[PDB]
Amino acid sequence: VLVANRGEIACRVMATCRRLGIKTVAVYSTADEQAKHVKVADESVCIGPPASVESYLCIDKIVDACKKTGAQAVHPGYGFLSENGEFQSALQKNNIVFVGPDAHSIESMGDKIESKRLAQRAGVTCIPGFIGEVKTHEDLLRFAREIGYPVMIKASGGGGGKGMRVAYNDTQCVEYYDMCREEAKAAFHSDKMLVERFIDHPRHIEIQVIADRRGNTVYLPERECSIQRRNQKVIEEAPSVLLDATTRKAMGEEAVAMARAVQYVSAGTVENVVNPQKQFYFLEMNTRLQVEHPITEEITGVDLVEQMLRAAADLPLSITQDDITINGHATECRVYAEDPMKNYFPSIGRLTMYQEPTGAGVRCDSGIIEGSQISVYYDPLICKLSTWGRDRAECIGRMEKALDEYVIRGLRHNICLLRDVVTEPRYRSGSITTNYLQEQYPNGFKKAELTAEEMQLMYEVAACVHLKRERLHYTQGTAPSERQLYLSVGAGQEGETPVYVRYLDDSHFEIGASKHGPFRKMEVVWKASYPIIRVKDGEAETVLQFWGTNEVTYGMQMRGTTFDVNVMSDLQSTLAHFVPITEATTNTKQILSPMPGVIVAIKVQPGQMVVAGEELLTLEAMKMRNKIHAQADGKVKEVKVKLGATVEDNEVLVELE
Amino acid sequence: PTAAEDLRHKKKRLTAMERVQLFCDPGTFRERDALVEHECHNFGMEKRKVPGDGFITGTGKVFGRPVFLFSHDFTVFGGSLSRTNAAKVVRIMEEAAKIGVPVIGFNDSGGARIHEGVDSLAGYADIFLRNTLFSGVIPQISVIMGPCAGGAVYSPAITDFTFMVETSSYMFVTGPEVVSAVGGKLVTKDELGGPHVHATKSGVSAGTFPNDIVAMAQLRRLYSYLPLSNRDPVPVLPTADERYRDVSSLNTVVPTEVKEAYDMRDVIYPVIDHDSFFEIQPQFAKNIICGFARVEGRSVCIIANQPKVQAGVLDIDSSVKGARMVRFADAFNIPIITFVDVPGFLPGVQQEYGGIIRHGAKLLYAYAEATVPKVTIITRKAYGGAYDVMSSKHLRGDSNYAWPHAEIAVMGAAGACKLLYSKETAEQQAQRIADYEKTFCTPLSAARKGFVDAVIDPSETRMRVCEDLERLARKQLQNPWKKHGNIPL
Ligand SMILES: O=CCCCC[C@@H]1SC[C@@H]2NC(=O)N[C@@H]21
Repeated sequence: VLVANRGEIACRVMATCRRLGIKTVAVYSTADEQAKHVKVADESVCIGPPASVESYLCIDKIVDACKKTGAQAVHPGYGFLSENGEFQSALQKNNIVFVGPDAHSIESMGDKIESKRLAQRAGVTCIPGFIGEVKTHEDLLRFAREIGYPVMIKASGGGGGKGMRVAYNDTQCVEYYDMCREEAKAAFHSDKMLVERFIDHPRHIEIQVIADRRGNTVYLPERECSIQRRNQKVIEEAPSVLLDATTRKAMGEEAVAMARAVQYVSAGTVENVVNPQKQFYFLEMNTRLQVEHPITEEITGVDLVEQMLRAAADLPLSITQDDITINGHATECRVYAEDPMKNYFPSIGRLTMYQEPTGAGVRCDSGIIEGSQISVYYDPLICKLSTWGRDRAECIGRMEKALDEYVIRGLRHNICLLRDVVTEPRYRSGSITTNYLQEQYPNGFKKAELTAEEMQLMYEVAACVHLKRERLHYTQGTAPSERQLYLSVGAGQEGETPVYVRYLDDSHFEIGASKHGPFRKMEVVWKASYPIIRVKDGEAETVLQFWGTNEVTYGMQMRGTTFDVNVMSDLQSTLAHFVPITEATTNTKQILSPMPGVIVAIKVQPGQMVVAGEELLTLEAMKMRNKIHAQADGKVKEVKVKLGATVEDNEVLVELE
Repeated sequence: PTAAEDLRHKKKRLTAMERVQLFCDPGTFRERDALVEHECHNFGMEKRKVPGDGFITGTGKVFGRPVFLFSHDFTVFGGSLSRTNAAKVVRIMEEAAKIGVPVIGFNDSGGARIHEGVDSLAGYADIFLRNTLFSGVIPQISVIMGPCAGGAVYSPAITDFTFMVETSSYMFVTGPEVVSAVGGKLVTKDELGGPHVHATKSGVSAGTFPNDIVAMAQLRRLYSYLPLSNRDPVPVLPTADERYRDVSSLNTVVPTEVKEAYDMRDVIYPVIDHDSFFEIQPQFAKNIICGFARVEGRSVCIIANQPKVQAGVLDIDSSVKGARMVRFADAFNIPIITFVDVPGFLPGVQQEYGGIIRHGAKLLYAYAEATVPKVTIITRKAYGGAYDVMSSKHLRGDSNYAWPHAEIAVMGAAGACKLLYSKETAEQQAQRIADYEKTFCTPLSAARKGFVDAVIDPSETRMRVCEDLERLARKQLQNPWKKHGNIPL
């Protein structure tokens, strides 16, 4: 079989075949000649230029290419043009298997409209509210009391969240209807309002579904997709805390009942919104192969890929709802190349200087091997880290530990945000909401700080590392074994903390306050000039990272955050006070081209916003295109140098004001 | 007790003794001479004698290995040299010539001492002669912590490496007063000879540091690389890194387009051991990189082009930089590893008006004269005389390697097509340039001739380099008998 995706899922598929003993083929674009899925595959064929359209999206190339492998079936994947009719039609022109759902169900359910029809076909507890215009305030109050809901005032013709106000009491109902009619009459030319059961605070619970072309339909355990930034989810978890069998059993039964309704074959997944009063709302249903199943597979072992490919041959499944159980729970997170602390700045075109994944009792699905890069015109996802567990505390701690052991170098990421979110006591309380993120991050993003004991431990580990790397340079036995260091982070030596060290063995020290002070005998295990640093005092265990140094300042990472600790002796400490600290030039002015050349491409527009790290234009000289970018600034005021202006000579190409 | 140094620190500056204490080991400095006077007897100098006479000379010890050093003192007479100051320095250099030990000096002198007359010139001449004679015998490093003017500037110049401190140091031959007197332009001391000027414009300073503390901390690290003398072998340090570490990221560094640029450090860093690069002259002639690095625990010399800056084109400044680095590396038996990516020489009238012919020959002379083991890797391209200059196999090179997408040709395809068909029918571009580039802009022809040993996968570079550098440990080559060469100055 041949896949249709070029991400982690492709690798997953070419991995499921291992046990299924199925030879696999994987196509690629020109830029992806070095992707892992190309080498993992048994066969590879090029699909032209790497721009999205020609790459994979070029059905004609793809369907035509499906004539040499011999494979009797070809996976549709989950992204790009997966589950598409124009594609399903073409594949049934050449009479080949789709390894996916049937057309009628797909167009009946994935369609934007008429989904409410199928929803109300059997009702299935669809959105509740007075189905019609509320012409009077009396009707609005009466229908609000009917269910005593937060009103969910929404315009009949309005969409996207415009014309919506949340009413909690009758006076609020009247005032918000007065505002809503005024807003909607001006904005959408419709005064027709509707009132529905608004949700106190949503959790966005999701229910998984599987089926088959013969029978033995099964309901998979539900999942969580509460956390969501810009309508994109981050953290997922299958057995949500607010789970009662009274609801859940009916959820599975109703999902299976809806399944046969449209004769769905390859079930996508069911979407719900759940309030603390344990309701459910079948709508916004999915018909795509969601790849958040690893979590469910961790709590079940139900290999969705194997079962769906088995059903693609008109055979029933190998599992029934009778044996499906729960053996704990799993947590999954997504690693993006999106720089959060810097206003969510995108960082692309950077191959991995060097990276190593966490592999301690955890699972990681990724398509980015060492020496791989991310283009602008693709998904900036790095890895899909998922860890098995049985208890919240157990599963989370694992994630905590596994986050710190993920070495990524060569480009930014959002691991700090994931770490801070997981460590927050609100997240460990047990329950969350969908507005959780912006509720806990009002102004931008700011990572939480360190407690006193954590900073002390970081100091101790830094001193141990300094001594261990110092002993390497000495010759033969003429080496020291004890010092007294003065650690102080910050440019002003904030909190000078005297530290000792003794190095009793290769990976054991006798850290103390100073000489003639009680000693603790911690342990540090670190390979010289490497990232990972495992330190264990008593039971507590920590993992820190070592970035680099200039022999007075150490670049060490603590809880997914970079710091610069200063490790200096008595003389250096007493002398660093008497050192000039000059301030570098802070110039917000025009930028000039360093060398002569020709401008062939421009990226930014005249007199608009500019952010740090953004490419601006590209000169070509002596057969070579450079690319001077914007180091750092907010905006510009200038006149653009036109295309093909072979002038340069250190002119003012862009002027920053 | 912190007497007499409060006046110094109040100006945000350190003292000579404090610098010496910071450089060496905690308790291994033994000051040599401390009670010496100037015995001048002129211009009312018979009084105000000083015990130290403005110099601190000792022995010290760094990383368990011996050293010699001296430091000027700015408080006493402004650091001026004399018939008596220079005697201590001469004695130290002579002793460090008998024993195979290097010398490091921290310059702070304000100029010559006028009250001694021509005795200051005598001392300067003796120091110059010692530097000239002992260059190439023991490594010499110089750091400039404060003002350095007059004719005293020449002795740091002859030394192998000169470093500078950022805020409070400068160096030049003639002061701005004379410049105003003759030309009439008002230029400040920093605008004339500041650390930035010598870092970027003149190319004299080999580096710049932000503070004295950082200067000492990194000077120790630099010292950890050098061999002790001319006859001593290259130092080898223990290291947990191993030649079997996987480097497969090199397969993707070179883009598939011939007009796109990349950073050569992405090729340099994987091959060498982790966090073991010490760049030399980082802000001058950025199209070429030179420095020191370790390969399997032994120090080597690195010289590579960079297509990031000016398409990696050789030039005057790059030629001088590479020539000096190669000469120093060969003088002390240090292996050389080079990475080649050059389209040719920089074209321009200013270049010929500035003597490209002289300067470009220096790098070729340095590469041909060298007798240390050499390893060369051609990543993408090498054209014209630039291929010859950058350690080609014919210049007694030990082992040469190429990557599968390399190109070695006489010149670009356009010029060859033009010269090979004078008045051939128009549109000849499309069906001739492509064919010529396909047939002869590839390493197959150069491999057929025997100019590259083998064509290797980019993932095997570390393995090959470690193997070759281990095997070549005991090469013995000698040049014909000469009093000395005649390099194109
Ligand atoms: O084709 C016309 C210009 C080609 C220049 C190619 C580079 S620029 C500097 C160097 N000198 C040459 O002759 N070729 C290279």
